[PDB]
Amino acid sequence: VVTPFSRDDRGHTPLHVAAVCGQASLIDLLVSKGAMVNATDYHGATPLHLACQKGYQSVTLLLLHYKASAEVQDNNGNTPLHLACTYGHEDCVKALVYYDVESCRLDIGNEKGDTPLHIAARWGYQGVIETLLQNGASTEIQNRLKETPLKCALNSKILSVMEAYHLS
Amino acid sequence: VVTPFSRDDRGHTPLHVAAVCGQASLIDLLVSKGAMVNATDYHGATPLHLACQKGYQSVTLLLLHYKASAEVQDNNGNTPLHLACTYGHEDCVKALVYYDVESCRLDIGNEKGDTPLHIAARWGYQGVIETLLQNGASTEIQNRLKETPLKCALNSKILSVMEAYH
Amino acid sequence: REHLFKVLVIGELGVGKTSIIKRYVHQLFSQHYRATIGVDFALKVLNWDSRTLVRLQLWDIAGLERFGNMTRVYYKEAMGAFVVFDISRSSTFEAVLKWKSDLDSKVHLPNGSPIPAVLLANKCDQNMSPSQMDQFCKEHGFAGWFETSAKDNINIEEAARFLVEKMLVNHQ
Amino acid sequence: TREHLFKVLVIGELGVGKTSIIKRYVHQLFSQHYRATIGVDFALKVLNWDSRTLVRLQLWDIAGLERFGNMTRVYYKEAMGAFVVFDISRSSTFEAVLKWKSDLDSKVHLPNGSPIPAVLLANKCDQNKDSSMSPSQMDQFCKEHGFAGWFETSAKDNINIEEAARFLVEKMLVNHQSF
Ligand SMILES: Nc1nc2c(ncn2[C@@H]2O[C@H](COP(=O)(O)OP(=O)(O)CP(=O)(O)O)[C@@H](O)[C@H]2O)c(=O)[nH]1
Ligand SMILES: Nc1nc2c(ncn2[C@@H]2O[C@H](COP(=O)(O)OP(=O)(O)CP(=O)(O)O)[C@@H](O)[C@H]2O)c(=O)[nH]1
Ligand SMILES: [Mg+2]
Ligand SMILES: [Mg+2]
Repeated sequence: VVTPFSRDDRGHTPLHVAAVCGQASLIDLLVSKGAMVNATDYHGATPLHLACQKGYQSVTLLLLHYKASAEVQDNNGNTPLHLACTYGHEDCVKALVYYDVESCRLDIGNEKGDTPLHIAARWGYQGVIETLLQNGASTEIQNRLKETPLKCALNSKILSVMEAYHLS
Repeated sequence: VVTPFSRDDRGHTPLHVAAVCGQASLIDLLVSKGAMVNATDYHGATPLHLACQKGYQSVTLLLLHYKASAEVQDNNGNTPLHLACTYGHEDCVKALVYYDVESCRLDIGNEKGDTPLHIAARWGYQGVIETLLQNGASTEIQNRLKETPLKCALNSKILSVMEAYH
Repeated sequence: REHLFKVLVIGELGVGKTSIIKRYVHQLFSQHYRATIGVDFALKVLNWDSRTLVRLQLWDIAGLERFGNMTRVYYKEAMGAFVVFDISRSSTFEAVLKWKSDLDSKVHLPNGSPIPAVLLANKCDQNMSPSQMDQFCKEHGFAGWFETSAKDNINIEEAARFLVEKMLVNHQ
Repeated sequence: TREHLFKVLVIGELGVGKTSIIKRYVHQLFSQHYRATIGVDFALKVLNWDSRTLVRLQLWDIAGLERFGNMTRVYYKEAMGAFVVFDISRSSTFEAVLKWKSDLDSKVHLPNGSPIPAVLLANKCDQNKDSSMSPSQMDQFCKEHGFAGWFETSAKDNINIEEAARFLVEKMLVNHQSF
């Protein structure tokens, strides 16, 4: 039968492989057979991290269902939510923000001190930015280089979208 | 029971939606219930195009299995192979290049006259570039702006990888 | 005192689910149909009392998703649901009992009793008596029903409140 | 030169050596460093069978995980033959070959309706021998379960990979004179 604790030399379990392929029935099976959901690969990446970078919302939710943790940090200090913010997958960003009614933290800084809202401002993903703001994302909280999320905004458009909220 | 010909106002069938979600059992079901595999959305995009842009190799193969066409062009003249070359998904690029045991054509130009190898050189994806060259990708064929794929190479490193072959 | 309620919105495709939510939360409407992809989410905050704040997590569930294996995941620990159909399409009404089966067989309250469900007859601004709806609801375990239009903002507020009321009772 | 093109499956359990066998055969390289294959990988081998004949091998590298995932009907379709691989240093991976063999045969036939030629590979033969299986027993095994043949191989040291490839190409060229 399946050995769900099997590793390769980058620390990829089968459950990591299932995540990055989107194969959700595989996930069901692997979890059912023992697989460690918050297994970390050689650079600190959870299968949830892989789902949130590929943008598979289906898998992201299925993992969170099977009690994956969203607060795990990779070598770069990134949660899965950071990774979904850097690659703009708002469908995944939402799954994370809403899965748990004690909702995702949002103040967690990576190695560069960037919260998810910084990252979202940087690459200019508006829908993401909004979703985050709607759920309480701080606009002051200050990255390592002493920047706020406003500071990080791409253009005057995105900037003003954020300022909208700040004032409220 | 399911209506697989249903359209929204961008011309997305359920099979388009399944593709972009990676939900492969959905695809199986939809195809089984009638769904048009080479259905094109409002901007000329096949569900295979969506799979090859999201990079879902699983789905891209399952579509090809259910007889999707790889030579369909979107509003920008891109085949799914172009889209997989622009976003670097070599796992998908490979599926396309190897599915069919004849070829699959690598000379198809998009609106800008770019073949897949141009696009791969541009963004510098080495594994892609190689896979294409190994399966015959021409190095001369000239985009609209009169560029070759070599011309389009990112750096001297990639350039030489291509010159290796030619 | 703050509550937070996961509310499902479910029903067949094109039935109006996304537009109901978008109206309720951002007072907007489009005529343009963009199919929802998997599950969309929205947050409504409201001031029930001086004493009470409630917060609604609105889970917008693509009408396609009932032919996939993912509903057990979306539904889990839901505090209640809007089941939606399109008055202008009888087929979508027959569907509500599919969705209702799915729902009840996969989410219960803490008590073990089914979760409060409110039936929405949407698109009521276009072209089943009230006494029949009541019999229908009474037979199939809907708390209640409403003719709604996201286009014109009929009855969406009132439906929300009716359901919040039910769920606040259940928090006893 | 007539040109042939053969889809060849490479299958078997995880870490068993499939990718490295292919990488050796095609690029003469070996790494000790295990990178799990994700879904399906591909490679192309060209070879000069003689004066008159060129053959071209599409090598379908199939993650050992993929046998628990119902995508195998897709990968296998219209395959012209297969390497089934196990790790001489792990008896568990040998028990597995009959799983993979079942899967294969129940889902791909030749044009004739007969099963496709399958060659069993006992890989990592440069280490120490675990399956309790003499050469005369391998032959009985192959004979009983419809393998064309078997080979002890090492991608590490390039044992027997060439000879296995040829043995299989030979089988499949025979089958091209049956349709
Ligand atoms: N007249 C009228 N039209 C409506 C109303 N609500 C929605 N529509 C129209 O019906 C169409 C479908 O609405 P939508 O909210 O996308 O439906 P949906 O249930 O989310 C369909 P899916 O589940 O695939 O995402 C839209 O084009 C919308 O403008 C309404 O109350 N009245
Ligand atoms: N000594 C020795 N080691 C080998 C040989 N072939 C492979 N290995 C080692 O075994 C490990 C796994 O090899 P790999 O080819 O990646 O196995 P695989 O079947 O492709 C594993 P998967 O199917 O899960 O991708 C690697 O560390 C590799 O170096 C061999 O012939 N001899
Ligand atoms: Mg919708
Ligand atoms: Mg491999």
